[PDB]
Amino acid sequence: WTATSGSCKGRCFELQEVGPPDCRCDNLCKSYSSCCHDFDELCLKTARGWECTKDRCGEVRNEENACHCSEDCLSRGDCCTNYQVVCKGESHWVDDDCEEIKVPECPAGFVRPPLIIFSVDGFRASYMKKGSKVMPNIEKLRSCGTHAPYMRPVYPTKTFPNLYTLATGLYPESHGIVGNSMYDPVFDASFHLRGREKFNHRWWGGQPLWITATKQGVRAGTFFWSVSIPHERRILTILQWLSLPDNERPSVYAFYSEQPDFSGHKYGPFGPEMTNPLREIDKTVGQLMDGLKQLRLHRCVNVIFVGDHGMEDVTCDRTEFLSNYLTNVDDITLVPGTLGRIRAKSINNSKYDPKTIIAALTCKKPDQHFKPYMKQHLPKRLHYANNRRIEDIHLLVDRRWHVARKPLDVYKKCFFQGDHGFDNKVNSMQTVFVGYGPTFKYRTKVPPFENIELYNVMCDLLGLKPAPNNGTHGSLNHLLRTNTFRPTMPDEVSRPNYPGIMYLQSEFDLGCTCDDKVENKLEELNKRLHTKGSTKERHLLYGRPAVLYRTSYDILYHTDFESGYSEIFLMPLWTSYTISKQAEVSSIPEHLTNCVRPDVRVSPGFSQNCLAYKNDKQMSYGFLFPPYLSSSPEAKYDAFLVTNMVPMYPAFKRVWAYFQRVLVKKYASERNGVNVISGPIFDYNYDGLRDTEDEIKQYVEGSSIPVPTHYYSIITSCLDFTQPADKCDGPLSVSSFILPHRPDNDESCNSSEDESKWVEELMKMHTARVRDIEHLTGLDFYRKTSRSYSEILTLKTYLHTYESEI
Ligand SMILES: *[C@@H]1O[C@H](CO)[C@@H](O[C@@H]2O[C@H](CO)[C@@H](O[C@@H]3O[C@H](CO[C@H]4O[C@H](CO)[C@@H](O)[C@H](O[C@H]5O[C@H](CO)[C@@H](O)[C@H](O)[C@@H]5O[C@H]5O[C@H](CO)[C@@H](O)[C@H](O)[C@@H]5O)[C@@H]4O)[C@@H](O)[C@H](O[C@H]4O[C@H](CO)[C@@H](O)[C@H](O)[C@@H]4O[C@H]4O[C@H](CO)[C@@H](O)[C@H](O)[C@@H]4O)[C@@H]3O)[C@H](O)[C@H]2NC(C)=O)[C@H](O)[C@H]1NC(C)=O
Ligand SMILES: [Ca+2]
Ligand SMILES: [Cl-]
Ligand SMILES: [K+]
Ligand code: NA
Ligand code: NA
Ligand code: NA
Ligand SMILES: [Zn+2]
Repeated sequence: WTATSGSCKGRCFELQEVGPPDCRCDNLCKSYSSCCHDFDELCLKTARGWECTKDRCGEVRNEENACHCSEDCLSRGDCCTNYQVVCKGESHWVDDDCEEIKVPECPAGFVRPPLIIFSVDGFRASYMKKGSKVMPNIEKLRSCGTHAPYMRPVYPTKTFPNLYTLATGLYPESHGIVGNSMYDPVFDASFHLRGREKFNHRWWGGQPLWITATKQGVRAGTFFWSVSIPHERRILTILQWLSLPDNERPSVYAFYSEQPDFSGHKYGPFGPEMTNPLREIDKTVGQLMDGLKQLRLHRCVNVIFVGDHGMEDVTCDRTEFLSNYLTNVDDITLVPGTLGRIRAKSINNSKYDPKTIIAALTCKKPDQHFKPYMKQHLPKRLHYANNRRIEDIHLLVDRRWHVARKPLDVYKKCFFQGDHGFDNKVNSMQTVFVGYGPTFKYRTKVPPFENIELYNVMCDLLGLKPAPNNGTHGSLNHLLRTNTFRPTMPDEVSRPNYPGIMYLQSEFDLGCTCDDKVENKLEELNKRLHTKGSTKERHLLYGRPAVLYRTSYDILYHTDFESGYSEIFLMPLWTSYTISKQAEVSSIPEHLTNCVRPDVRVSPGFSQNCLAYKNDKQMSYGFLFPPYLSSSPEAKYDAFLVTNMVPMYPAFKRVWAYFQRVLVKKYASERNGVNVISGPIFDYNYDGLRDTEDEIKQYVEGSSIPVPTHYYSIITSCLDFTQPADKCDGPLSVSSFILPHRPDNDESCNSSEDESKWVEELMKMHTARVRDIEHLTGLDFYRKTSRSYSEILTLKTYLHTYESEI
C-alpha cells in the first residue's frame, strides 16, 4: 500500500528514499506506482520548454517554468543549460577549442572531482566514426579526452547483465544477472524485464559502485531513471544536485539513455532512421557540458561516456526453430532469441535427458546457425557457467540470427530489424568508451579493453577501495593522468625443488618402453649442463611462473624446454619453450613412435605409468613440449620423458598434434620467433578457478593420473616483429587459448575433414586472456621482464579476438 496523499513540495528527486506508506518523490517512484499526487506538477514541469530565448533574458522568476532565465537562476542552480549563451554572450562548450586539463579546477568546497557516468544503451563502437558528423559534442569528448576504438561488453551482450557488470566489475555468473530473463530454481522465482520481481534485491549480487561509494563516505546520486522522465529533465536534476551544499552534494552521478538501442531494434544498427537518435544524444551531451560550464565545473568533473553493448542486423526470417530438430519440443522450456538456454518444462518428467537433446541439436543441418553446448563446454573466455540461474544446456547463436522453440512464438507474441546478446567477441556487439576530465589523459588513444575493468577505475576516480571483482586493478592505469593504482606482484607461495639424478632406470616398473639404448666427454659435459639449466635463458624468457598456492613441484631443465613438474598431479603445471623463426620441424622417428622414458630425476612414485594408458581404452597421451620441434636428434629423447607426458583423448590428439606440428612453426614464421608456455587445466566445477586435488572427477583408469578438462598455451613474441622473440627490447605481443579437452570433436561440424580445415577455427573460438589462464592454474606469468608492471597487467588482460578491423 501507498497512501499517495503526502506532498513532493521541496522533495523533487530526493536522494534518500522514503519507506511506505509515505509517498515517494525519488526518480524511481513512477516505476513502483508510488509517487505523491503532485509529483508531475512539481517535479516534471515542462512549461516553456528547455531553452532560453532572447526575450526570456532577465525575466522575473516564474516557478512554473521547466528551467529559468532570470538573473537569480545561477545561484538557484536551475537555469536552462543554454542560459549564459543566449543571455550572457557565452559560447557553447562544443565551440571552444579544447585545452589540456592538467589539474581539477573546481569551486571552493569540492573535496574531489565529481564523476558523471553518461551511459548509452545499444551504442555500437562504429557509431563514433560513422556518426561523427552529427555528434559534435561526443566527438569533442572523444578527441580531447582518452578514448578506446572500442570496449568489449560481457556475455550475454544484453542490457542488464552489462549495466550491472559496469557497476560491479563482476562477470554476470558472479553478479547473478545472467540475462534479461531468468529462473532461479532455489527461489523458485522468475526475473523478467516487465514487472516487479526484478527490483527484489536477491537478484543483484556483488557490490555496485553506488553502494561502494556510500559505505566509504562518498555520496552518490541515484543511478536509475524512470523511462518517462525526459532526458532534459535528467540533466537538469544532475545539474541541480551539483549546486547542493558541500555536505549534501553527491560526488558520483549517472545518466542513462534508452537510445540509440530503442530505435536500433526497430531499424537495425545503420537504418536511415538512426541519424536522428544519434543527433538527439549528442544534443543531450551538449546540454550537460553547457550546464557544467555555467557552473564552472567543465574542467572539474570527470565524464565517462560508455555504452552497454552494440547492435546487429537481425530479422524474423533469420530464425532457427527447435521444432525442426526435436520431436519432444513440448517437454522443454527455451529462453529464446540471440542466445538459447534450455531446461525441462517439468521437473517431474523422468524421461527428460539433456544428452539426447544435445545430440538432436548437433550439426543437423548444412549451415546450422546455432551450436549447442553443455554450459561447462562453452569457451572459457565467456565465463558463463558458475550460476544456478544459467541452464545446463546453452545455444550459442550465430550473429544476425535468432533461435526460437516453434514458429508460433515468432508470429504470435516483421517487427524488429536489430538485436544484441551474441558472443561478446562479435564486432557488432562492441561498444564505446571515452573518459574526459582532469584525471583522464589528454588526446590519448588506448587499446580496446573489457568493461569488467571499469569498476576499479571508477573507484580510483573517487578515491574508493573497490570490492573484490573480476577486473585486474592496474591494467587500465594507462588511461589516467593521476590516481593510478600501483599493485605489487603476488608473492610466490611454493618454492620449487631442483632435483638431480636420483633414480636408476630399473627402479621404474611403469610398463613403458623405448628403443633408446644406443650410445664421449665432448657431448657428455654438454648434456649435463643442459640438465642443469644452461639453455634456460632461451626457453624461459620472462622468468619462471610463480605458484600462488601450496603444493609440491620440481623444476626440470632440458636442452629445448623447461618445466614446473607437479608431484601432486603427476604432470607439468607448465612447460616453457622458445621456437625461433629459423627452427625446423622434424618427424618422430619410426623406432621412437611409442617411446616413453622414465625420468631419473623424479621418483617412480611421482610418475605416470604406461600401463594405465594401455588399460584405459578411452584415454591416450600426448606431450607438452612436442617431439616435432626438438633441436637435434639427441635432444629429441628428452621430449619422450614420462615427465613431459599428459592424458589426451584420441579425438583431442588430432587438435593438439596439428597445433604442435603445424601452427607453432607457423606463428614462429609470422611473428619472428615465439615463446610458448603450455599446460593442463582442471576446472571440474566450472568456476573459472584452479581445482584442488579433491575436485577431480576423472582419472586415467586404475591410476591416480588426473584428467585435465582443458589444455592452455600462451604464445609470446616481440610487438616490434623486426626483433626476434628471444631478443626483444620493448613491449610484448601475446595470444593464448584454453582448449577444451573433449573425447569427441562434436563441437566442430567439419571434423571429418583434414585438421587444416577445422582446427584453427576451434582454437580461435577458445582464444583466452593470460589472466583467464592465471585464475585457472593459480600461476602468475611474466614475473621477470623489463616492462612496467601495469603494462604487463594490460598484456595479461589482452584478448586476441580474430575479428576483422572495426
Ligand atoms: C570474479 O570475482 C568474484 C569476487 O571476487 C569471485 O567470486 C568470489 O569467489 C570466491 C570463491 O569461489 C567466493 O568465496 C566464497 O564465499 C562464500 C560466502 O559468500 C557470501 O558472501 C559474499 C561476501 O559478501 C557474497 O559476495 C556472496 O555472494 C554470492 O552468493 C549470493 C547468494 O547465492 C549471490 O547473491 C551473489 O551473486 C554471489 O554469488 C556468486 O558466488 C557464489 C559463491 O559464493 C556462487 O555459488 C554463485 O553461483 C555466484 O557465482 C555470498 O553471499 C563462502 O561461504 C565460501 O567458503 C566456502 O568454500 C571455501 C573454499 O575455500 C571453504 O574454505 C569454506 O569453509 C566454505 O566451505 C563451506 O561451504 C561450502 C559450500 O556451501 C561447502 O561445500 C563446504 O563443505 C563448507 O561447509 C567462499 O569463501 C566469493 O563469495 C565470490 N564472490 C562473488 C561476489 O561472487 C570470482 O571467483 C571471480 N571469478 C574469476 C573467474 O576469477
Ligand atoms: Ca574449479
Ligand atoms: Cl536473456
Ligand atoms: K589407451
Ligand atoms: Na614404448
Ligand atoms: Na629403453
Ligand atoms: Na565433428
Ligand atoms: Zn536492446
